[PDB]
Amino acid sequence: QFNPYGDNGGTILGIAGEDFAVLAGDTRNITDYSINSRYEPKVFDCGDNIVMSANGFAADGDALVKRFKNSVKWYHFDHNDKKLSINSAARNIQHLLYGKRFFPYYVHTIIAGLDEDGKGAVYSFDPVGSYEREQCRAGGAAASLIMPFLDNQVNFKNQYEPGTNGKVKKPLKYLSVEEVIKLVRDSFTSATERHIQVGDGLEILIVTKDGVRKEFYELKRD
Amino acid sequence: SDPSSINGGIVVAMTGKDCVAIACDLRLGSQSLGVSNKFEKIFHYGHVFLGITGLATDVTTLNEMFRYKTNLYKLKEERAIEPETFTQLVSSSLYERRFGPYFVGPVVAGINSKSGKPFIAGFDLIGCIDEAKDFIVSGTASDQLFGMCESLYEPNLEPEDLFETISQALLNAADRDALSGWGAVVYIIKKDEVVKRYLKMRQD
Amino acid sequence: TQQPIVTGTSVISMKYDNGVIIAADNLGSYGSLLRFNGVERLIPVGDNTVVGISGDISDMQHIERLLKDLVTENAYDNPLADAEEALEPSYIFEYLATVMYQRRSKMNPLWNAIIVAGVQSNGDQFLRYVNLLGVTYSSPTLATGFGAHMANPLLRKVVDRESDIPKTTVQVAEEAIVNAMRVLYYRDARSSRNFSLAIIDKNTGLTFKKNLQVENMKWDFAKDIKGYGTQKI
Amino acid sequence: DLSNSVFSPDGRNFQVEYAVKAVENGTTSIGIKCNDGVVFAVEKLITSKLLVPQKNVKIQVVDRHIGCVYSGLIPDGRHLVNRGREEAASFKKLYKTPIPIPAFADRLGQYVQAHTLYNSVRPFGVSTIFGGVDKNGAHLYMLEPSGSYWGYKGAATGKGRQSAKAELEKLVDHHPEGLSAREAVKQAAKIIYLAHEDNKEKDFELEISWCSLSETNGLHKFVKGDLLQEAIDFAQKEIN
Amino acid sequence: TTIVGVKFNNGVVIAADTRSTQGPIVADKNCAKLHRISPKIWCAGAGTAADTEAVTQLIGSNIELHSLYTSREPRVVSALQMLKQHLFKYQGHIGAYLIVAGVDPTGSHLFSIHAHGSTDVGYYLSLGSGSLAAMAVLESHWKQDLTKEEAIKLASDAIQAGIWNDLGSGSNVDVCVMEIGKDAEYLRNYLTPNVREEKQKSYKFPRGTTAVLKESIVNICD
Amino acid sequence: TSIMAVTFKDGVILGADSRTTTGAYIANRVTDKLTRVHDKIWCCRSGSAADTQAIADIVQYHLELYTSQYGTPSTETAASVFKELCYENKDNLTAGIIVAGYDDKNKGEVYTIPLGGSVHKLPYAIAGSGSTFIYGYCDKNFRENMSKEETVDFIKHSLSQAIKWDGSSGGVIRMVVLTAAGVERLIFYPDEYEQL
Amino acid sequence: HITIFSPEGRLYQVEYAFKATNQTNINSLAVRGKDCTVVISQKKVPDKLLDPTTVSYIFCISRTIGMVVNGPIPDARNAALRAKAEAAEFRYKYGYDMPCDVLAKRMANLSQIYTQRAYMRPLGVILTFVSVDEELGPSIYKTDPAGYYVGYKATATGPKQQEITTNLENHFKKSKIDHINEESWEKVVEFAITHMIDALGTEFSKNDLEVGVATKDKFFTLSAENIEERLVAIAEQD
Amino acid sequence: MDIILGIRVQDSVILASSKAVTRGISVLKDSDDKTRQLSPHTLMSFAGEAGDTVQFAEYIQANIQLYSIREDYELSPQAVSSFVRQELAKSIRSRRPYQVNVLIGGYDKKKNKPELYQIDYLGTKVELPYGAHGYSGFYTFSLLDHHYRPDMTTEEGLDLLKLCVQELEKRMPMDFKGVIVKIVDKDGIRQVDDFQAQ
Ligand SMILES: [Mg+2]
Ligand SMILES: [Mg+2]
Ligand SMILES: [Mg+2]
Ligand SMILES: [Mg+2]
Ligand SMILES: [Mg+2]
Ligand SMILES: [Mg+2]
Ligand SMILES: [Mg+2]
Repeated sequence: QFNPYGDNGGTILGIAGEDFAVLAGDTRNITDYSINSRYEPKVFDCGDNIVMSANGFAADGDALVKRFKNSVKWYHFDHNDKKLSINSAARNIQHLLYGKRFFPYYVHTIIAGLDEDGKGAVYSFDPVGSYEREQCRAGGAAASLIMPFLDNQVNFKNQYEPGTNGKVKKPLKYLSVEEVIKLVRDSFTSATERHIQVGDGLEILIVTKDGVRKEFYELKRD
Repeated sequence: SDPSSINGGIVVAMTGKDCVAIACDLRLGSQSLGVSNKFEKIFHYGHVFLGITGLATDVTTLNEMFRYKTNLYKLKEERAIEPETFTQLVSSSLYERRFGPYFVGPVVAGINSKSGKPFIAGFDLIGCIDEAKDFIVSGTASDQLFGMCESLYEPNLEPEDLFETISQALLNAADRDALSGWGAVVYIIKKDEVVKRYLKMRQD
Repeated sequence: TQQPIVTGTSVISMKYDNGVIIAADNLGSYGSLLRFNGVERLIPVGDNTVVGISGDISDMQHIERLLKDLVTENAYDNPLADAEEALEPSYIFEYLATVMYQRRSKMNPLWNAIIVAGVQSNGDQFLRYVNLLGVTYSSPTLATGFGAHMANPLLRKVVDRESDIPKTTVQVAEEAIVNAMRVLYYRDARSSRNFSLAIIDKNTGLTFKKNLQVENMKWDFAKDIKGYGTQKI
Repeated sequence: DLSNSVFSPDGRNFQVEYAVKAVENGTTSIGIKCNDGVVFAVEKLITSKLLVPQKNVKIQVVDRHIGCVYSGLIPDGRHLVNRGREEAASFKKLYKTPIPIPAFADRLGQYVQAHTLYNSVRPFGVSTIFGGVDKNGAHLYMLEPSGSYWGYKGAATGKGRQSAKAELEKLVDHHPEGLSAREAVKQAAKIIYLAHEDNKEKDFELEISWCSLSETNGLHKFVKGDLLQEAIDFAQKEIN
Repeated sequence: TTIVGVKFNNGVVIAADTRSTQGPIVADKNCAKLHRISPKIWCAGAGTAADTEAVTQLIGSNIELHSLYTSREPRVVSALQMLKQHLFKYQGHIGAYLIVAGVDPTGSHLFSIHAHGSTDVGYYLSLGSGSLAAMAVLESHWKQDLTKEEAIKLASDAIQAGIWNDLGSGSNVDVCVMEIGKDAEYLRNYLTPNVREEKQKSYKFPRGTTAVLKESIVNICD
Repeated sequence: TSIMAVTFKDGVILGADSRTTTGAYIANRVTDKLTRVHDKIWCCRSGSAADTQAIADIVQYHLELYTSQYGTPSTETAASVFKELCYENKDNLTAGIIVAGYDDKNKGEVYTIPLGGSVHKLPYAIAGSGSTFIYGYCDKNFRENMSKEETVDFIKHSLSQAIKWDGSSGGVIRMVVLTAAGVERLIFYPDEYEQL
Repeated sequence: HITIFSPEGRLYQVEYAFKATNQTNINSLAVRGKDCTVVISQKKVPDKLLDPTTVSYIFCISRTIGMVVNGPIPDARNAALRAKAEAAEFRYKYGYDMPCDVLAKRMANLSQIYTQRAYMRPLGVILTFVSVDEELGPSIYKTDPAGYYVGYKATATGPKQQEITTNLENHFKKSKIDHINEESWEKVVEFAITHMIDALGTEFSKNDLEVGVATKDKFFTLSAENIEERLVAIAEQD
Repeated sequence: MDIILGIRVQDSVILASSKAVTRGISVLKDSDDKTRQLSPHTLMSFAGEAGDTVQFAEYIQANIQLYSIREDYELSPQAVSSFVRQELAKSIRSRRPYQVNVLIGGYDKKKNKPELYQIDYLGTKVELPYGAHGYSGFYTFSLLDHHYRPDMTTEEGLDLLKLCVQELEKRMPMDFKGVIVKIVDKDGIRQVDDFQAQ
């Protein structure tokens, strides 16, 4: 019989900074026990200060992004280049995604940007459509190795104020972008060390109220 | 996984010197559980007779479908449907649905109002015609019927005797078939007059 | 759904300072059989592109037809068809990919692994995979099915990264790529000895170097092997 | 007389005549079957100085071996070409071998045919000249609104067809063995100039293409460049 | 199911038994596996009964319509081609194998079609379960140019072969004959080897043995 | 099943057995496996019975129709016609089919449209249940083009050994001579090839 | 006007249709041999710029059936095609090659259907089909635009019908048979040209004419050269 | 399966039908009426596949009511049940059959007599003195064969039925949460709501 699906590893990540947003995800690409390309970008700018990435099965992935980047374009044509509020984009994707409900896109997709107030915002997607406003989500193979960590580091989960006995949980505080990227790189290295499908390089798209920035940092070619 | 064998029932017919006969049991029930003992597998369209075994709804649906068509025939042709003719029809009809077959076992029999010749036929669920000059059997205990009929059929019986033979043929085969019984009924078709009779049998 | 009948084995490729290369033996297998000793697995399109196909020949021949038939189609009402406006490698592939996908999305694909190579009018190198599943990726090195497990290794000793292409001489590329071709024949039942290599250099152009043999092999040492453990004499 | 389908009291379809009437009214086109292959030429009419030269091509190729041109209603022409383009490429996919010019015409004739059968449609408003090669030589035909076409030694329609006609007449006799591939072009170049003398107050731009196993190599190429120039000058001398 | 056909110097003959099974049971002791397509073209068919009949009925039906319209006469291959074009259009789903045979204004003809669309030709063909016994008989007693008598004698003695050594077949013999100038004779039961012997006892019952609970005189017309 | 077609100096000739088997039994040990589509264009059917039969019928139709308007068609022009049929339906078709035809100009051509639909112009091709043992002979004992009678032997012995080791293929031999001359209908009875 | 009954039931579009068949301006005649058949048609090539190869009013429908048509070339090429394919489809669907008389039936049938349902204007051409089938031998049937065919022992279509006709008729009241007594086609051919020349008060060169012959299953168009040689033949013998 | 009973008596009909609703493990509602009055004197209890059930009933209901105001004349139990059977007959060979069994109780006003029709999802109809779809018959049919008399009063029937229930409780594995009982007669429909305190 014919098997129409496949897995190309990959791990992506989205954190909603107070007034920014990051969408990072490595550059490796796999099949079975082989390599395909040391460098292959999974994170993209789609205009309107909005980043996207869909990890799972490449083909279904890039097709969604392509199918989307077009649906953005067409939004401008019919509404006089009105900007797409991130919230809007997602409701839109839901549909796209749900269009293929009974033959889904075999992928976990994520987007990030800014709301109509300047607050950072991330959005995690189901492989068929359920979307959530997340402030932090790791998806991909390594997922279960990073999520536990951010849990702790980003939300200080299970961390209390010393000498309070265990009656005062350590208060959250919002970290500058620098601070976030430090976390992020560490997360990936740790992950590469203990996960075969992960390594090589890391490409990060940072969204802010004046564009998209890209920074790269090399991982281990384990 | 057989449909025909779900509801139960049998039907048999024979040709006598100048007449015919056709009888069936009365039982109707989903596998083990017996449900009715007033369910008849024999009806007619004017002077033509049809016995149908097999799957219950399909039986009913067929009767309706045939009553329907014969009414419409007799109307435009100002004359009732003839036996031989009916056969060829019910035949085609079964086939039109050759890929969603009706799970049944019909048997037609009557007397042609022109030649005056006795008639009997049997078919498989798709319309294959079994022309016979002695007897026709269809239903659960098909095999038990052939055992009776083969011994008892005698070319050209007197209507009063033919009745006794067919009655016994049906009646006895029915007891070695677990899925048929609960009463029976036999008709005797003469040129003119026709006699319907219910008989007494084991009710187990 | 379907199943592959006749099978083309591997197709290896890599980039260098000026352009790119792509080789692929001339064998079309019928299972374990070799019913076809000399068959073309390299369709050059235009003169700045070539396409190394690996999989089903029946399917591969269909594509060929799509290319020639697409090519003849670019001409139609457009004078600049041999210079300004004319098929770039990036195009074909884009169209090719498009197709392979619709196909899998229609539950009936083309059993193929494909490499598109050439050079952009503006001088850039192009090398990209695309298989029956509609999947793709760029890389300094690329090999189909059987290639990638065995060829890619060596090809990565010449170019571990993108930062080595500038210093990758057209000759160093070749010989290495052929050593690879010798190896593919050393340990792969589906492979042939005759083959076809092609180069697309931004200076020289296309150089379809059809039909060659794989020479220089160490076999002599065979004589020294006896038994499997004890069998001495 | 007003509908397309109908016949006149003595069997006549008027809409088709007017179709013809419009074909004449437009520019003039020609074509010539020579040694091996053919040569075509048309009359682009520069109505102003704001027209980019070497630009709006009226001649079109089909497959990779069939020249083709016409005159009358320009969009009608373009339309017809498309159908011809499918038919060709479909055939090709089917029989593998590039389409025989002989049949090609019919495929088109049959399509132009139809538009004379129903009233809901409009007759094709163009006369069309074309040709190409194959195995058994080069051919050249000319299709009219009626759908009736044939094979000619050279053809002509649009405004001044006679000019080129009597002009084509001569060639026949002095070169009753097919004119030289080369000379064919330069000769065509002239035959146009001569026939243009109606739009004389208005300047123009001549376009030329050709086919030949020796010159084009089985293909259809646009006569542009160097051969193109001299072919003009050649005409320019006899232009006195 | 056991049938054959053999053409002689001036025609062709097909024969088939008269028994129709049903698993291990005998449904009809007298059935006619020989059907008329047209006056001169007839068939014999095995496998699925209802299929074989209805199909010839269909074809016979059309071929009549044809000849009429054409004002000419039924060609044998016309029938053949009709059969196998429809027959295969339903990739096997219509079990019907048969020996088609007749005579047209150009010769005597004989063919065999399988249930999938396969058609063959020889001088003698056998189809059915006992196709082997009746095959073996014809493969030892056959010589080119046999006569109305030689051929006939054979065909019937081939059928006989199956009737005896093969279970799925029995009772009497059916035969039909087409001669290159003459008519066609349908000989229902040219033979009658199997006949039940007179029974031992007389099983007629003495009137009034069966118990009756009710009785009446049912209605018929208006 | 056992077929093939070979080209030479006067053109090409194709030959095959007569044996067709349903299971381990012989349905019709006298099959005309060689089939005519056009006067100078024929073919030898391999694999499925019912399928191969019908394909031809269709093709025969296309060509006999092609001619009536586009003149007489090539041998390549014919192969492509099978390409389509074979391809499109690869899922409900079993066909090994070998095609051959001659034209004075390009001599006689040989094309094989094996299962799947892949087409091939070879010097000569061989398909069918028992082709498997003549990969040794054929290739090795093959001189570039021969004579009418000279060639008739390749056919003769290739075919002979195939019967000797493959029961699913047997019966008599039958050849079809396609030349400038025309068509010649051959037939080589048993006691002959076995002797060799 | 339009396609639906007149007050005397004669819908003229069908009638008008006829003049146009004729209007072309060419004369077509046909006669039976004994083991062959023949048709004569004129080949008037005006424009000295055309090519006589490309001209003709006779085409090879089948391996054995040919067709001539006195009528406008565009409409003819159509009829030509459909018919050409009906036979193609026939042989396939029925096992044996389609005869003259029949094609002419679906053909007339077809032209009737059009006419009655209004799915198009009738073609303004009269088709004259020829061949020899091994059921009725030398066959000749003709069809008109008013969807209708019938049989001729020898016929004619043209601006001057009855003239070509009457001759043959008179030649027939005497020869008394219903065809041409003679074994060779060359000879029959000769005969017709003869009966036409005589019938026009006109003479023809080796290109001014057009003729076809239907044999024992091998129909072929008469070409430029062979055509002349019959004029040689019938020059002295006259 | 669920519980669906029905019994025809003197000048009326009685329909029993369990109340519970189950989703694999837990029991959602347990006071659920598996009934649907089609017309003033016709009524239909049902049991079957989860969704198939409630949809079909209402749908049948719709058609009837429609017919009944259109004509202004009411339709006979006999004919009603004929149509239901029609619909299921098709349903069974549809791309997706409504898997549902039913009992139809009505009072034929012209005959002034009560009729009761049992019909399975295959499209199998039969006029009966009493019935029960599914496993429900096995446990009870006997007691009915035993004590049933055509002449029984409306009350007589209840007692009987009541006894059948007590049994179903005693030997049935499943907890059906009791029963809702209803009567169709020359007066129309009313509910023996009292079967909780009774
Ligand atoms: Mg918005
Ligand atoms: Mg590693
Ligand atoms: Mg039975
Ligand atoms: Mg019993
Ligand atoms: Mg109209
Ligand atoms: Mg036996
Ligand atoms: Mg053998």
